[PDB]
Parts: sequence; structure tokens; C-alpha cells
Amino acid sequence: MVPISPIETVPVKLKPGMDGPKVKQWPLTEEKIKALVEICTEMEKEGKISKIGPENPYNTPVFAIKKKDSTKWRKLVDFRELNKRTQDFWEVQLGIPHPAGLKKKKSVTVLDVGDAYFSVPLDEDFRKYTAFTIPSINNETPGIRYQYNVLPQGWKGSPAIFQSSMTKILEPFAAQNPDIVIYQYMDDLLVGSDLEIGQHRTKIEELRQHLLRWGLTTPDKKHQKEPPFLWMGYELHPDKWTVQPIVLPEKDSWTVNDIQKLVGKLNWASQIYPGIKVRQLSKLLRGTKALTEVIPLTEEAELELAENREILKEPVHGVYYDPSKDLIAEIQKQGQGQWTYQIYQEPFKNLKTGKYARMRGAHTNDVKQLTEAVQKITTESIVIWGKTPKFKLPIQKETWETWWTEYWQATWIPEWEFVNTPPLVKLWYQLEKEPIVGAETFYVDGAANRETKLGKAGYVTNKGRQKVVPLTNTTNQKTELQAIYLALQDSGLEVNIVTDSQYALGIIQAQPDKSESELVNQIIEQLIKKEKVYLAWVPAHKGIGGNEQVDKLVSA
Amino acid sequence: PIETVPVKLKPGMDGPKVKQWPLTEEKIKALVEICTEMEKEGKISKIGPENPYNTPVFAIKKKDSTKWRKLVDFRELNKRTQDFWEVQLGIPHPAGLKKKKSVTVLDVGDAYFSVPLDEDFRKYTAFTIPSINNETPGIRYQYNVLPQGWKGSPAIFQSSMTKILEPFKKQNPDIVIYQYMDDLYVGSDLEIGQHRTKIEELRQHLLRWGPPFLWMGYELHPDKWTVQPIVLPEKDSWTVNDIQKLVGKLNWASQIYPGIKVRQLSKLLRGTKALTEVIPLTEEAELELAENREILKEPVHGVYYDPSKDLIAEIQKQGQGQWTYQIYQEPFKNLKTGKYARMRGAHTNDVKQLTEAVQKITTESIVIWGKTPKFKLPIQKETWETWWTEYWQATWIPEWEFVNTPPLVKLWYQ
Ligand SMILES: Cc1cc(C#N)cc(C)c1Oc1nc(NC2CCN(Cc3ccc(S(N)(=O)=O)cc3)CC2)nc2ccsc12
Ligand SMILES: [Mg+2]
Ligand code: NA
Repeated sequence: MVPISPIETVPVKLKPGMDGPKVKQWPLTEEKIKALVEICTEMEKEGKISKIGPENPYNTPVFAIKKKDSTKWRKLVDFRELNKRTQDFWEVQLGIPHPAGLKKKKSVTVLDVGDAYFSVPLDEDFRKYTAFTIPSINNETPGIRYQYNVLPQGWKGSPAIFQSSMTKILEPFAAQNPDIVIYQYMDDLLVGSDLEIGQHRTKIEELRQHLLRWGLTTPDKKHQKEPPFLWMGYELHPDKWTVQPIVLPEKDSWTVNDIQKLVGKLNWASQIYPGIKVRQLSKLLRGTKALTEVIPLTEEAELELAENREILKEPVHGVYYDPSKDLIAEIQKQGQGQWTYQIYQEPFKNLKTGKYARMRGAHTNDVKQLTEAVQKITTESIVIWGKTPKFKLPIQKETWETWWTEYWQATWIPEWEFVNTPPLVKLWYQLEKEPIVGAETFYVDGAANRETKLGKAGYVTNKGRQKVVPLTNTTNQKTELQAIYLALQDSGLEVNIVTDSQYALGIIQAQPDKSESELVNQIIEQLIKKEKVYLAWVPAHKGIGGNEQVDKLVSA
Repeated sequence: PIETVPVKLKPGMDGPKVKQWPLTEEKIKALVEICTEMEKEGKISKIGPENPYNTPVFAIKKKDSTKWRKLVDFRELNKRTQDFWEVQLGIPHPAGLKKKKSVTVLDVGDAYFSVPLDEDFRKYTAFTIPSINNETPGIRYQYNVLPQGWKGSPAIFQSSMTKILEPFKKQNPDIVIYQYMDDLYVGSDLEIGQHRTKIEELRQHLLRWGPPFLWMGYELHPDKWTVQPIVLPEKDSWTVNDIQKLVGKLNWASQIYPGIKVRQLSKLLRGTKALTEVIPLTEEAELELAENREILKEPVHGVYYDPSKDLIAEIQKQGQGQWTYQIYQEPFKNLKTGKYARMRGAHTNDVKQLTEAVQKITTESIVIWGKTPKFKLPIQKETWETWWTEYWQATWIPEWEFVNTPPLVKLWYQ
């Protein structure tokens, strides 16, 4: 007998106030009962469970299930009720490594820890809550009652406690073997190193030697799966990586659930397949929640999908990470608020790719979206590589300087350089900071009747130019924008505009280059064509000449 | 320090469960070294999966030092921690601190590590040192002693601190000492030469009565803190545009001050004149402008600090490295206004300038009222939350919200 260290128990509690489960055991056919008795007898011989007396008042139902070609009954303890009453745990397995952050490893071994899983004892004070009952034949004797001594499969705390127990056991081995890397996730231990296969096979042996100190038997993973390893949806190859094959289904009838899955594949694929777009396709699922509802594809959605198929023709792969090289991120504008990017160290060898879609909004511009793409890539890169990449952006240094020095908000982009790859992000208009000498001055106003929705918009200028246009089905805010639009339409290349509309100033001072309001868009198009525009605000109803005059002309 | 102080959360509130945000590799390595030493010293301990709570942690470099300092973001735990009246019904905030010619700020947070934390409360201080690329489970710790940045630390330690200061306070009856979170604010009216030594005097106390950053001293001069009243231009020739901006400014100021009138000035703008045309001021308009100018000299009326209400700080980017701000509880009743310029370290980084303005404004709020304001920041949330931890150098963290629509009133403080 070689003394083995005991695996430290994790103390467990039920949620405050709640009690253990008390679920009645279903009736079972005589066949299922016999099957369950044999299973539990073996489990008891192995120490996984133990018979209990009648004092225990808790109970969890147990079932017996059958398989396809394996002529077997399997045991099944339905811990759904007990899980609702078990405390929350720290789940240490939220995110998984991204292949683009990994470094190459000459050799990789895969161990199986499914049986060391059962060496993890369950907190003694908590076992009583795991009681279950095998009904007796014909209900003529008391049901055989058991409770678990180990982490039950399907119990709420088993994954976290097992993971934590393994990490604690492996801690010293990993720390005293800096030349290997150990990835534990699930019942698989994944060990890699840059050691020669022989010297690597010994580290593996020493790892068994170490795991044995807690009596953990761990042989090689049966049927060593040839490369690539199929893991978390990736194809991990020795020198390259990729998602498993992405096959876009061909269909004449596209339904809600089809387009969702189509975006999922396209999104999962956009991490290496460069240039994937998904607006139009994601657009088609605006609000519907009936996954069986069929939706016609806009001709802009067929063009987008056909563009995805072409990108999906030939598989693409990414390279692993080299900490001695630079980390570079390059961004391209795709249109319709869509952005694509590649992260690489050497040209033409992407670590990974990605995309960004603009946020919901009535008004926006390309520089704000580009800034948002940079922040997303920044945070993604800190997760994967622990550092910010150097950016290559399709915006002139001079454009950025003008933008941030004049923008009313604070804004910042990290170290970056211009890359001349059209379309370039630019500023489409810049308002004057001071009134323009020699430029005609337009005093604009609009107003609308809230009851009838009839309105007026127009202007009077210092040269005696005037216009009032009658409008239907409008509102105050629309007439205020229409007035500025009219002044832009009717003026020369340089113009001073005086408005009292705080609503219009709020929009224009946000410097949109595109809007979902056709009227704002028309104003942007006019601003683009001007040489100089000074926009001045005054308070309404204060006797400010011009303003007062035009306010009367439009208030009917 | 033997006996712990019984601490509990507020009724019907669980512990914090706040996600750890991603950290650069150099900050992770820094935290790994720091926490390894804290663990050897018994200040923190590894925790098991039965602890579901979490508070974010990052690393900073205090102003003018090269050593990484662990910074826990206890904001969630603080608002969930029971209100404290640890021995008395409350220590009155010293209204005289803001008047002292010089106030030096000491990082005395390390003193907290000598007091054990109530064993039942420790699980709520859980934090995670994250791994890069999710390649290993985060390193999980909880505090065994009063943590820096936690609301309860100064409260529980207040008894121990008062005694350490007694002799110093007994000897220097005119020096004002105020404690906020991990910081000690020490104001005197004597000159910096003896102030610096008198500050060192207080350090040795803390050093004999007991630090990685205690050697530092953040020097302030609140007596020289300048406010910003509303000013109107003084011109010999007014254009139409000048008068329009003036009437707009006075209309805004009339929400703050009574008796502001713009009738005579608006009277000058009769007609539809070119913006650049010069308009001579009538005698009626000049008098009106003079009466408004006089009104704006006097302070705002009925402005009082309500300790039960939040302080609100708004900030405007004025360009060229200049920033204006106003602190208030009710709109148009400013308790403090100010203006900053030439934020050193970032002539080409807006966000770093804004982060420094937030810290300086919070420092003024602590001195004047003893609490931090809720910020309205002129920045998009995603930009701010990506970068502010890179320039943060204070051991506390205020609350903030984001302004997405450009305020029209930026021009009025310009
Ligand atoms: C060890 C491990 C394996 C797998 C798999 N499946 C996944 C992860 C997340 C693992 O965990 C870590 N993986 C790495 N790097 C990678 C780099 C590339 N490969 C592909 C591979 C290499 C060699 C052969 S080969 N020629 O031996 O057949 C076959 C396949 C695996 C190792 N780095 C770390 C750092 C901390 S954990 C961790
Ligand atoms: Mg009007
Ligand atoms: Na355009």
C-alpha cells in the first residue's frame, strides 16, 4: 500500500433558507429496477455511493435509459431539483483560449482524467442532499436508498469542484516544469512542450508520477486522435489553425432559424475568413421570434450571401503567435456601417480576422465607427495576447488630428499609422468657428401646428431674400431642419445661418456624415457642397431681429 | 490587533459578482508578484470554488513612482456594505480643511493590513488575477485583513488611527487632519519648508506606531483654488454676432441669476442684419449690460450643500488642453466651478487629460465635502472604459455616466 494524499474536500452549502430536495421516486418496470440494482451495487463496491437508513428525508428521482447498439440500461439521477437549491459556485471555465493567442508546441499529449474525476470526494455534510431510492420489485420491500460520496454527474457543483481540485493538484507540477504547458478543460488533460518527443514522453511520465500521489490513475487518451484535434469548434493543426469546415447550406426557402444559424456560421467564420459581412442578413431578423417564419431575402442580402459563399470557397488558416514579433491590426471600411479587420505579425499571415458593425443610432459618422472598431479590437487583443496591437487605419493623420482636436467629446486612438487603402475615412464638412465676412446671413425658422400637423419653414436674409414653404404632416422639429435645409439650398458657397433650434444644433454639432433621417441626410449633402458654413444659435422669442421676423412668417 | 469587528452587508443584498476586465500581460505579472508577497504575509489567501463573489482588480503607478500598486475596484462592495457608525454617530467633515494654505495627501492605506478582517465577511472581498487568453483559471484570492479601497477599512480603523494622531494633534492644535478611504489629508498654514518637515514628522509617527508608498506626499493648496464666475465681454465695437452670443449667454445665465434682462440688448438686433455688421450700443443697452454685469458679480442665492444628496460633476472639453467643470446637487445651483489647463503628460491624449481632470475634481470634492461626486463625462462609454485605468493614479474611484449629446452650454464657460 503506497500512501496517497487525500484530495481536499470543498465545503458546500445550499442556498440560504432553502432545504434539500424531496422529489418522489417514479414507478419503474421490474426490468429497470433489476438494471439499477446491478449498477448501484457495482458503484457501491467502488465507493461512489453508500446505502443510507430511513432517517434521511431527502430524495432525488433516478431513471434507467437504454441505448442504440449497446444493449445497456444506464443509470440517471435527475438532480434538477437539487441543483436549484445548491449554492452558486465560481465557474472557472467561462472563456476558452483563442488559437491565435497560443504559441506552437512541438509535441502534445492528451491524458484522460475521467477516472481521477471519481477520486474527488464530496463534502461529507452535503451528501445527505444527494439521496436517491431504487424502488423494490412489486413495491413489497423498502426501496434501496443510497447517497453519493463523490461528485455526482449532473450535480450543479461537480464541474467547478473537479476543475478546481485538478488545478490545485497540478499547480506544483506546472510551476516546477516551466518548459511545458498544461491545459485542463473537462476530462481531458492537454500537455504540450517544445521538448524532443523522447524527453517529452518523460515529462508525461513524471506527470503520471505526480498524479499518482493522489492515487489518480491516468493512461493515454484511448484512440489517440490524429491531427487535427477537434476542440471547441476549431481544427488545431500543428502549424496552423482554423474553425472546422464552414459549409453554407443551399436553399430556395430561407426561414428565421436558417438566417440565425447562417449568421452564427458567418460570425464563427469571420474570426479567420476575412471580409465576412452580415448586416443585410442580420437585418432580415429585426424583430421576429417565430423561427419557422420564412422571410424573403432582399437583393442586397442575396448579394451579401453570395459574397460569403465566395469567401467560403477555399478554406483559410491563421498562424500561431510569436511574442518576439510585433502585433499589428489593420481595419477596412466595408460600407453600410460594416468594418473588417485583420491581426497579423508578418504580412499576409493573419493571426485572426474579425468584423465590427456600427451601433444603433439615428445619426453617425465614419470616424466615430472607426474609433469604436479600434476599441473593440484593443480589448479583444488584450484578452488574447495581453497587449494592444499597432493599428494601420485608412484615415489620414491630418484627418484624425482635425477630428479629435475639434470634437466636443474626449476621444483617443492608440498608436497607429495611416494605410492608403480606399475607401479612406474622411471628414465631409467642417463648420466655421466665426461668422463669414461677405457671406449672406440666413435667419431660418420653422413651426408646425400640433393638432393639424400643418407647418411652415423658411428664412429671411440681410439681402432681403426670403422664403416660406407650406408643409403638411410635419412637426416643429422637422420644420426647424427644413428651414436650415432651405437656407443651404438657396445660398451661395459661403453662408451664415442663424437658428433658434436647439434640436438642430444638437444634431449638427454631433458632426454626422450619414443619417436615418432623409432630411438630415439632405442637409449633410448640402453641407458637403459648401465652401464655408457658420451656424449660429440664438434663443427663441427674445426679439432677436431676423429671427423674430421669420418666426412670425412661419407661425401662421 | 486581535478582535475583529462584526461586518455585514445591507439587508437583502448578496456579495458583489463583478466581472474581471481584461488586463495587459505587464499588469498581470505585476499583480502576480504583489499577491504572492501579500499571500506570504497572510494578507490574502487562495479561495476555493465555493466562493462565487468577485471584485475587479488592476494595477496603477501612483503619481511620480515606478512601482506597481494593486488597486481593487470595491465600488460595488462599498455600496453593498452596511453604512458605518463605527464608534460615534459620525465624524463631522472638517470645513476648515478647504481653507488651509497647504494640504498634503498621504497614502496610509498600508496601515489597514495590520487589522484582521471579520472572518465571515472575507468571502465578499474575493478577486481574480486573470490569465492571458483564458489559458489557465484565474488566480482566486480573498482578503484576511482590512483591504485598501474598502469603505469599512477607514471606519474599522478609525479607533486605531485617532490614537496614533493624538500626540501629533495634541502638539499641533492648528493642523487639520482628515481621513478619506486610504488617504490622509493634512493641512497647515505654516510655510512649505516646515510643512514638509511637519509632514515627515507625521510619517515617523505612522512609522514608529507601526509602507510601500507612505513616503509619498501629494501637495495641495486649496486656499489658492480659483473659482470661475460668469464673465461678459468688454468691447468697444459689437457685431451682430457678438450681441447674439451675448444675449444667448445672458439668457442661459438668467436661469441662474434673477434680474438678468436682455430686452435692451435684443433691441439692438432689430432688422435682419449681416452677422459681421457692427452695431453701436445704445445708452439703454449699455446700462442693461452694466446691470447684468453687476448681478453676475454677486454669488448665487440659496446655494447650500445637502449632505443627503449626491454631488454631480459635469465636465466640458474646451479644446487646447482646457477643461471646465461644475459641481452641484440641483441644476443651476453650482456649489463649485473651475477650469483646468495644460494637463501635463498628454498634450495629444484627450482621454488622459480627462482622467486627470476627474481625479483633480474628485480630490477637490473630498476636501470640500468629504465625498466623491458622480461625474457626467463628455466621452463615449466604450472609449472611456477602454482607457481610463491606464492613467488612473488615485486609490479611490468615483462613479460616472456619459454625455452623448453635445451640451449647448459649453460656449458659456468658454
Ligand atoms: C495543449 C493544448 C492542446 C489543445 C489541442 N488540441 C488545445 C489547447 C487549448 C491546449 O492548451 C495549450 N495549448 C498551447 N499551444 C498549442 C499550439 C498548437 N497545438 C496544435 C497541435 C500541436 C502539435 C501536434 S503534434 N505534431 O504533436 O501532433 C498536434 C496539434 C497545440 C498546442 N499553449 C498553451 C499555453 C497554456 S495552455 C496551452
Ligand atoms: Mg420660432
Ligand atoms: Na457622403
